[PDB]
Amino acid sequence: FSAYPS
Amino acid sequence: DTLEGSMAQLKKGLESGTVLIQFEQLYRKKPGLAITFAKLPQNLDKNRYKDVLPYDTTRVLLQGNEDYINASYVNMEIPAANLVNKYIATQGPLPHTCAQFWQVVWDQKLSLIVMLTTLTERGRTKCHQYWPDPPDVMNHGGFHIQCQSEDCTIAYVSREMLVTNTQTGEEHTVTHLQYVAWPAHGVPDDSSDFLEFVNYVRSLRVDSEPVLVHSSAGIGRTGVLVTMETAMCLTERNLPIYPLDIVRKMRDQRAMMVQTSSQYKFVCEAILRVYEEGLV
Repeated sequence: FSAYPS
Repeated sequence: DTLEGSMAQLKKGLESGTVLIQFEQLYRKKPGLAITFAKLPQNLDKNRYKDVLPYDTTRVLLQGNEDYINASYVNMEIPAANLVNKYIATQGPLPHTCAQFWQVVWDQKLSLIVMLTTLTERGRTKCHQYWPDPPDVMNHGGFHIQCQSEDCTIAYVSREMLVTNTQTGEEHTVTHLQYVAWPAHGVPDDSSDFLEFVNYVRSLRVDSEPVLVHSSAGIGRTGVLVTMETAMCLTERNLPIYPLDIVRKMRDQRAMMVQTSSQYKFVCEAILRVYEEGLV
């Protein structure tokens, strides 16, 4: 599961 | 203070750098608010992004239905005007969360959905297409969805959707606005299109009904929109505007609202522009 990108 | 004074301070603080520093100091997630349900094993893949989760206290619950959804109540009060602007702020649905998304819309008979993302960016899916291309009819969790009208303007697409409850035979109509000229982690492609869109959304509000607002994560572009609507209400009522108080207030209800410094600078500048345009 991925973080919301910057 | 006053609107005039708050705008002087915002202008000066934009020129200083101080408004941006105070923004970067602000917590993204309110310390002390529990986040439990969102991290349960059966719910982890119902979050589009691992770090964008609802607080327990403001999490949207389905009526008489235990299913989890990544969605938060966000209410912005303007007490001097006996006004509360209600929102449900949520993520772009996943294939397996469309059923819960439409159940929220049904439960609360929400008449307006504001979607601030394209379906895909750079070859990756940022939101499931949870409505059918006209004239098709699509099943989601015992709701049939059809798009009855679809019209493109410059910056957004306006769709009228019919939601049918398969269990009961009841129907509900929803206006759906998809703003397609606003990339993730950025500012709107056109400031004027954005401001016009925000004022259009305001005009479509139904009394005491939340507007469902979402993007991909449902925090960055949604936070900007919410901040701007709030500021428009304040400016029209000659009430002071403190964008940092507005962002904090949102973040007490859904973490991380307004993602980037560039987004915050954008909305502060836009607030100043609207005040000055309107000033007599």
